[PDB]
Amino acid sequence: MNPKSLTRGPRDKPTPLEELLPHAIEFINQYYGSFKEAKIEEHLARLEAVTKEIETTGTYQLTLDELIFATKMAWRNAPRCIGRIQWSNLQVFDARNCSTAQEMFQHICRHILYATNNGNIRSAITVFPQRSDGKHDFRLWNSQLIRYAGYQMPDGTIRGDAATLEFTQLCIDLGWKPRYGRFDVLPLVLQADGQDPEVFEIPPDLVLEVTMELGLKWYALPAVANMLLEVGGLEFPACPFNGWYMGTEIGVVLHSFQKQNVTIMDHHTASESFMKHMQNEYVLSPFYYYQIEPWKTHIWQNEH
Ligand code: HEM
Ligand SMILES: COc1ccc(CCNC(=O)C[C@@H]2CN(c3cc(C)nc(-n4ccnc4)n3)CCN2C(=O)C(C)C)cc1
Repeated sequence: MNPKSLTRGPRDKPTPLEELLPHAIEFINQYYGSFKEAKIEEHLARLEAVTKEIETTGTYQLTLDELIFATKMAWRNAPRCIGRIQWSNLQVFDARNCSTAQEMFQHICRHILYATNNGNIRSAITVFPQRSDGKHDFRLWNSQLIRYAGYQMPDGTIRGDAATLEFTQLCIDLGWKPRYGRFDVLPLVLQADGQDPEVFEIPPDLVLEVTMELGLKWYALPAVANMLLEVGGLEFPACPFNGWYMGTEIGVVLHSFQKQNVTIMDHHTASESFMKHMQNEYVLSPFYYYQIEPWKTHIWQNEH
């Protein structure tokens, strides 16, 4: 067998033009091929523009329409995503002009607000600046936009999310005030332009939770924070996205989500979202890759 790696690692230098150009050309072909018989002359013109931009600047910028197409095709190309059947239902937020961590935080607040929609969940992706030389990466160090902290007990058992024990310690190490509950929402840890990450508490009013029906509960919004979007040889190492829950196992239910009017992929929702998708009809690439946990690769500039 010849599987590919599902992981795309860091770089220390810009992608070589000899490697970048063929990938860009192939993506430009995929995009204009989505029109099939139209736009031959526009296709060729974009090819020339992209090629001269790469030759002059070492890289290129996607148009907004190309970016939107890319995020949706990468979604379509996600092997295990059940949601991908309605891939046209995706809202894109273009944050490619973002420069600071504070600005990242505001983009993410907007994303969480839009996607949560008081429970009527909408799928969205926010795209931060593409990798340049690999020394100025944007990254969310979180695995999810919303997730509970995990604390190790003296007996070896975990309080909270057992899967986040390491990340939770990192937050504490970064100065995050360690509460000790079973449902403490982790802070956003945000890296801008390759700098050391900064810690931002998520405004509590932005976190919608479903109370189970006892003591249990969970967050309504499943958002993956840590993957990298690849398209036309370009890499976007910060591109958080969300859908809604499957419900078959959230980790804490099907009644409680439905009761509090929080979207899950039940039969009604499956049918309606596919219906909405269908109405929009009026090496895989692009692709979402996993990355190496950034605290394992980051070179600390301040380390205080
Ligand atoms: C609208 C609701 C959505 C639902 C119900 C949904 C559901 C799922 C489920 C059940 C998984 C599989 C987990 C596993 O078995 O490993 C998954 C994986 C994934 N989803 Fe979604 N998803 C949705 C939206 C999205 C969106 C909006 C994107 C991105 C634009 C997306 C990208 C992915 C990716 C990249 C994976 C991992 C794929 C892999 O590793 O094979 N999903 N999703
Ligand atoms: C909303 O869809 C679901 C996502 C996660 C779950 C729980 C199962 N958990 C996982 O699969 C763990 C992670 C996180 N994971 C998540 C987690 C969250 C909160 N959300 C998503 N997701 C949202 C939209 N698409 C995917 N995906 C992706 C799959 N994961 C992997 O480790 C694969 C590499 C095997 C149920 C439904």
